[PDB]
Amino acid sequence: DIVMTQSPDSLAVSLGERATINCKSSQSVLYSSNSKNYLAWYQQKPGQPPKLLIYWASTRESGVPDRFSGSGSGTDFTLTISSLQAEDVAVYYCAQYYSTPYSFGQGTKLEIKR
Amino acid sequence: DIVMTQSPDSLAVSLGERATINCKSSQSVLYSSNSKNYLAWYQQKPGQPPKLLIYWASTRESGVPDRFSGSGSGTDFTLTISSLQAEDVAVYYCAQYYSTPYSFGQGTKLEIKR
Ligand SMILES: [Zn+2]
Ligand SMILES: [Zn+2]
Repeated sequence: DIVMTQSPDSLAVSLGERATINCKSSQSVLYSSNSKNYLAWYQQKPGQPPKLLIYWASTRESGVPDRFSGSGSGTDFTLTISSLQAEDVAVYYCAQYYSTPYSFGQGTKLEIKR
Repeated sequence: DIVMTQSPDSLAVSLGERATINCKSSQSVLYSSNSKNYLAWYQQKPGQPPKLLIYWASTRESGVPDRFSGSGSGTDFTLTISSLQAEDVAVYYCAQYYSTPYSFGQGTKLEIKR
């Protein structure tokens, strides 16, 4: 399976600050036939299942705020939250749906200082 | 990682018929401390990313119709669609979020005869 490695494991920050998290895939998820990145980000709030946040590396899922921005390509991706809000506190996972079994990184937990 | 094995690989059916698909995990996803099954089902329509359908083995995600029913426990789960509708045609994946890396089965493609 393709291995997804994220960093940092956990990120502490205060409300309103910018947050950036990285993700690297053991092999490229950029398909040479259509130039699309089969890379998604899922948001997992405490005690909840992972919910789709972003896909195609940079496309936002219905209902996701503009403050969330996915970028990167090939094997290196990044999720950026320009100004972290209270409702954004959760563990974020990058995942590849390039080839089965689709796989997840081990996540980055975003907390608010304390 | 926990291995998720689904069956059948593909299921053909006509509009309105009942559809049942199975999923087995290589190890139990029933947590003995709270008796919850960290098992979810994701729906992947053609050309789209996997979207949350059911979690906690039987709880429906916001917006999911009553015709979808998740059941099972431990290592054996089942997704049942009482009367398949046109919009339900897609590949369904079971996934465990019991322990990282969260993993997906290789899916079951539901098609409408032809
Ligand atoms: Zn592997
Ligand atoms: Zn394994």
